[PDB]
Amino acid sequence: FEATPIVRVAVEPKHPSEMPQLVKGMKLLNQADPCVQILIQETGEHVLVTA
Amino acid sequence: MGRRPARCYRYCKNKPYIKSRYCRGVPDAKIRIFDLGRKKASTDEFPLCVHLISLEKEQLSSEAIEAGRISCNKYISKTGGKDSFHMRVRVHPWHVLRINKMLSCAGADRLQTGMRGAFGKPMGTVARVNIGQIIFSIRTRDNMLANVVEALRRSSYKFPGRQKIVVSKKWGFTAYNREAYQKLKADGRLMNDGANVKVITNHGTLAQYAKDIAAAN
Amino acid sequence: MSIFTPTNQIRLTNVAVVRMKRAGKRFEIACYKNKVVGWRSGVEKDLDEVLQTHSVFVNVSKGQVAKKEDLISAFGTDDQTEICKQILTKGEVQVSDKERHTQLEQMFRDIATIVADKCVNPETKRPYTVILIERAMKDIHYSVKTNKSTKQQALEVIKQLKEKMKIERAHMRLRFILPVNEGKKLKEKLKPLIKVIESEDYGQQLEIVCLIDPGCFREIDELIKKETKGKGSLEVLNLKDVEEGDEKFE
Amino acid sequence: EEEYLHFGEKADSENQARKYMNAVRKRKGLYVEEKIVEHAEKQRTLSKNK
RNA sequence: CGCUCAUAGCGACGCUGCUUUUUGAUCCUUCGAUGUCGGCUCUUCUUAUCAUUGUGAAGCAGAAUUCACAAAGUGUUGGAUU
RNA sequence: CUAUGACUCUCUUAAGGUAGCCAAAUGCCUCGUCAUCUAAUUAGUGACGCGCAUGAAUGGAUCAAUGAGAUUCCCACUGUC
RNA sequence: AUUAGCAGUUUCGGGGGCGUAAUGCUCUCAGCUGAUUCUCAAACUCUGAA
Repeated sequence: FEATPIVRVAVEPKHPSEMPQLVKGMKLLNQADPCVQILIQETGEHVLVTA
Repeated sequence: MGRRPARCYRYCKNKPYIKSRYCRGVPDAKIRIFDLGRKKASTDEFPLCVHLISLEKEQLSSEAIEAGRISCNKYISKTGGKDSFHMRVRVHPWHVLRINKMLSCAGADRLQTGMRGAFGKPMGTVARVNIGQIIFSIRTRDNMLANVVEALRRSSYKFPGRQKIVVSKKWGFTAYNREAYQKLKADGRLMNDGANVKVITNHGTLAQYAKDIAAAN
Repeated sequence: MSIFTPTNQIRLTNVAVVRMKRAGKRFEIACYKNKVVGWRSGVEKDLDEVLQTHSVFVNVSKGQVAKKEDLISAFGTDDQTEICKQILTKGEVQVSDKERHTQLEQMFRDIATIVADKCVNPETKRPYTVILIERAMKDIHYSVKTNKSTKQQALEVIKQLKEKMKIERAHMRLRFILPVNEGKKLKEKLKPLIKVIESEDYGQQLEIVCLIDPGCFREIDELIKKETKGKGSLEVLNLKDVEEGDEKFE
Repeated sequence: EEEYLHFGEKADSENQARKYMNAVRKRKGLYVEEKIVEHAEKQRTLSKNK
């Protein structure tokens, strides 16, 4: 389940060296909390999405 | 001039300079506009005129004048509208102010800051007015008096010193009083001019005349 | 004697000094530090605002006012306002520290921006982000230089960033048309040395090649060609932001 | 701003509506802002009335 | 502007003052010689009051902040660098 | 576009700064930019260098020893607490 | 030096409404002309001061 308006947000690295960690983390989240655009993109490198 | 404080010039002194082939280096006047409201208004509809006068003899800065006009042009709208105010201001700024600059100095001096070659360069355009000389002037309908006096009042704050407000006894931008204005209509001597009245008068500048009554009529 | 009855003093300026050496003669002027920049940024605020004084000096630090002969000779005119204006436009300008910093800041942004134009492409909808690069630059530490151009600086510093590590930029297709005889020769040398794609040798229909560069390394790919065979039949140049047909490289 | 001075609301500008469309383009984005090339420019070389 | 709402708090263009703690302008005083800049020391005074005493406003609920009166009674620091 | 300028045009006067070196006892801006040293450094040192105005016996760069020379930090030092 | 509208023009300037569109009229706005209006111009002054 994604939202009907397709609500997006610009998730960014706080530190540049933490970028990889951030990337990893989204994937991890995906299993626990359902649905994020970490791969297969319509807008940007990665964006968090919800219902 | 907004650089200086205008204390510097609010006393009418020094014989008066001008723009010319002699004073070329002037800035441009602040007010280049003397047109507030409905200029295309007939003389036979706005029978009131109010005036604002400088109580004191003094200079009257261009900037100040400009400021004043938007106490009678914001306040044009909230009260009445464009169909009440007709303003020609009734003073301009021909006179100029010089500035012998010593701003150069902020730590030391070159000595040219001193009074050698003292004479200042043009900087600040300004008006000169006696006590009678009129400074604002709204020709208007006679259902608008307190809603135009308060424009004038507002303006007065933005002039140096003392400023008197008044209402005349005429149809405004005319010599002739309200008593002698009705004559014109009655005697068939009213001649319209979209703003002014020419007022038909018999005279002789010819050889044998009779068109001097039959011209404008 | 000095010690007894005033021991005397020296005095320092706090006004910008715009200087230009014309005909081996230094002319200078009296302006302020945070106006002289603003003039050149298209903030026309009266010339009389930017000038503290309208005169020209041989040295405005001490206060030696400049000479008519010197002026006319060096400018082709003795009128001073115009000369002052010219000086303001042309000559070196002293600035404050804050002002200086602003320029540096701007440069910093610029060098990130130039990197962002063409970035890493998994598809063609990923990074192209200025911010990350900037952050990286900040966190690696390198001297940002006003004498150095922005592009050059970027080129210099991307290498450094590479071994952080962080992969950056994407290549494009600068396309060519070689001759029949020399094209083959070129191919023989350019295949293992650099990346070459869409190669199709023919006897009648010439040879097409596509040398791989980002635009910022187009001297190295062409030099070899020049050495070997000279210029091609046609030489295609594309923009340094996108490759005309969407980037897919790196 | 001349147009605005005639006055019939403020639109096709910075607005209440542009709050929603201010900079939502960039969630990092496809590009820095917008990269596009065109060959519709130059009306004389194309020889068009369109 | 402060959602709204001119003056809670600010305040445009504009206008009037005070101050002598800035720097110029001036050259009256001194070139029969007022020892020039800072720091230490030490008192005194001014208030244009940062704190505290007492008061009143606030977009002052509490918290903290902001604004103002009386008031100069008591405080008003330790260091790097220069 | 290069950092820079080998280069090509051109002018001035014969040439137009090579090796090196550097905010130097030489950098106005200037408390330059970066790193370090310090809780904090207009100071110090090491980097950067279109250098207001470095540079080769007007000697350039290096440097052991030497120094009632000049500066920084640390340790012994605490009434120079 | 410089403010305002007015009128008379438009085979001369421009764009609209009126038969497609104009300068054919009528408009705001250019130019020119006529009568009126604002401030009069130390180096302007028909007049002219003790």
